Amino acid sequence: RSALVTGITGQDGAYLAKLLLEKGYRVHGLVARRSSDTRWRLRELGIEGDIQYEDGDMADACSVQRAVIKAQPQEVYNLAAQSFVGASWNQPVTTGVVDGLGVTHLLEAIRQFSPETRFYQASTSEMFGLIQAERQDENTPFYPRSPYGVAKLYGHWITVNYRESFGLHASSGILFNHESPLRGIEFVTRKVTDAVARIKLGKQQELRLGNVDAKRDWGFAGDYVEAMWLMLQQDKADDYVVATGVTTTVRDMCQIAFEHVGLDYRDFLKIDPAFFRPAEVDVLLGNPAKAQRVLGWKPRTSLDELIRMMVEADLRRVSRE
Ligand SMILES: NC(=O)C1=CN([C@@H]2O[C@H](COP(=O)(O)OP(=O)(O)OC[C@@H]3O[C@@H](n4cnc5c(N)ncnc54)[C@H](OP(=O)(O)O)[C@@H]3O)[C@@H](O)[C@H]2O)C=CC1
Ligand SMILES: Nc1nc2c(ncn2[C@@H]2O[C@H](COP(=O)(O)OP(=O)(O)O)[C@@H](O)[C@H]2O)c(=O)[nH]1
Repeated sequence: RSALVTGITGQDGAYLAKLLLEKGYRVHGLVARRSSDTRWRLRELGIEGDIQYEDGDMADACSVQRAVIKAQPQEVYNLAAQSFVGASWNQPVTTGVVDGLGVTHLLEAIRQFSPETRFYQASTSEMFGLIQAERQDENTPFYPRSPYGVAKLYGHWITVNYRESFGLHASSGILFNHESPLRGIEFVTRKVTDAVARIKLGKQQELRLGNVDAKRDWGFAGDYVEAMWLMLQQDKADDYVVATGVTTTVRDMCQIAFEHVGLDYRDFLKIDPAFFRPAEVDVLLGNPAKAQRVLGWKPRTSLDELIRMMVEADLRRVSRE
């Protein structure tokens, strides 16, 4: 029972790897070459030594092919990506190559070497961007609002196309924002909790955010990776929206974070235009009805609980510096 997880050093890769290991999977994690060790998330989950690392890059089709061949995975989870919207306008090509073509690279590796391996594409609610429905489900028309959303949209559709064109068991998980103590510092939730922690510990004096009016459906990565796995356990591949069904403004989330340490965010929050987006996704609100009905998946961790554990995690990290 082998699984190839790209983006294994990322937030989801860590939680998914952990989940896969508990299920007896030999977990192969595709790791891009970095100048320094980037496996802290895997160590945080205590599974860094339980993964068979595959040296490769999503932009290098050959290395992706090689990793698939070496892993002989029954399941492939494509979590590798330039996953930050905030960087997609600066590097729209790498975003498209990695998040879009990278999917094709994996699908091709699968199609040409082991068409039976099940594939999971890490699609995103960002694809709904300018939401065409108050609550977005699998049938809500997509409307990407960033090179990231567009690249992912490509990733989503190419996955669907390979499923439909070759009968590949390829599924696109349209996951809405999910955070955790492993959430990248680039994302608003981790940025906030990290700031709250440093502010609380007197190592920081302010928190600079952009659009605090943006509404996000935030879930726990730990819960979401379960949906990914469940998706690949289905006999027939399909796409599913995975979300909490609850959307919150960055402001309130920010308030939740500071309040958790007895602070008033208003005392440190500073709106900085440098963090505004060229084309904003004002609100995301997912409808995971299909996932609950078919996968039996449902979110367990609420935003409050999520922010709490993140703040706690960052308080521990900051206090250890
Ligand atoms: N988290 C969310 O809220 C949402 C995320 N997603 C998507 O699901 C996936 C997992 O998200 P999450 O864990 O937060 O993402 P992260 O950004 O935390 O981690 C995934 C990344 O993939 C690796 N990666 C990036 N570029 C390449 C490359 N060219 N070749 C190989 N590996 C690469 C990164 O390594 P390195 O760090 O060294 O670059 C890192 O592991 C991503 O595809 C993301 O876009 C979908 C919906 C929502
Ligand atoms: N990353 C980030 N987002 C911010 C910031 N200030 C406000 N936001 C907004 O909060 C939302 C969530 O951003 P992010 O966590 O990056 O996830 P996204 O949903 O993938 O864009 C968006 O609408 C951002 O524009 C900030 O400093 N950083």
